[PDB]
Amino acid sequence: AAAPGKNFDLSHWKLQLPDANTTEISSANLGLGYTSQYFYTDTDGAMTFWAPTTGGTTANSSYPRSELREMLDPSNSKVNWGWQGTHTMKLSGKTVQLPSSGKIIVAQIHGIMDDGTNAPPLVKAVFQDGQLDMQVKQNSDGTGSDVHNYFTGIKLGDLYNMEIRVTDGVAYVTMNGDTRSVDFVGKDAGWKNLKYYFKAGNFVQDNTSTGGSAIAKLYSLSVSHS
Ligand SMILES: O=C(O)[C@@H]1O[C@@H](O[C@H]2[C@H](O)[C@H](O)[C@H](O)O[C@H]2C(=O)O)[C@@H](O)[C@@H](O)[C@@H]1O
Repeated sequence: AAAPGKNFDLSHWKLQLPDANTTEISSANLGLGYTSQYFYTDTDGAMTFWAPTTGGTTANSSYPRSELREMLDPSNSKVNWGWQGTHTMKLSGKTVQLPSSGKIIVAQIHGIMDDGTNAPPLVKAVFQDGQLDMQVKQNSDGTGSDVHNYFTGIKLGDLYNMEIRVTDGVAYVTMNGDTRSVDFVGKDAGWKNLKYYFKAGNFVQDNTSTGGSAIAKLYSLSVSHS
């Protein structure tokens, strides 16, 4: 019954919560065994993220989350990685319960300005009962639309194996050994002006009062920069 920080390497993740005040838990406190209604180890050992649709939201989102936010430097969220080189997150997990909207985001690459100011998400792994859509943003200024990458057949409760990789300004998005790519720096050179961090957890795409809540699980989670 050990807390997730004992089962996963959370030394370079902080946790963002869907409580009224959108509390954050540090890497160190995750390692010490932080657990709550929003974040816990289930009977199957999974790191489990729960968030209600009525939860608190961050300053630039309509939606609540129980979600890890990568910290290259666990003591400074303004230290983030760039477009050049290779940057890889791998995970395995499942979504157990959806809100009324039937949509959550279970993994991301998020952009950020050099000064820590918000920038657009780059990759969003959107889960629905029957499909994961690994969406890649076109433009670094947040305008335009997203490039969709549909992986159909993935159901509620099914185990997915996922990888999101950036190598030299190209995003490679993988679900169960099936990989698609989007050259994001090639769509917009402006992406070279931004930095990036991974996210993984449960970002609930429903903020309605009667929308219920969602549960997402992870069985493995690793990040590498090379
Ligand atoms: O809505 C936003 O601005 C959020 O930005 C990111 O989280 C940042 C936010 O300021 C949050 O309250 C806390 O201070 O962490 C910040 C960070 O880690 O950069 C982003 O991860 C997401 O929560 C949302 O887009």
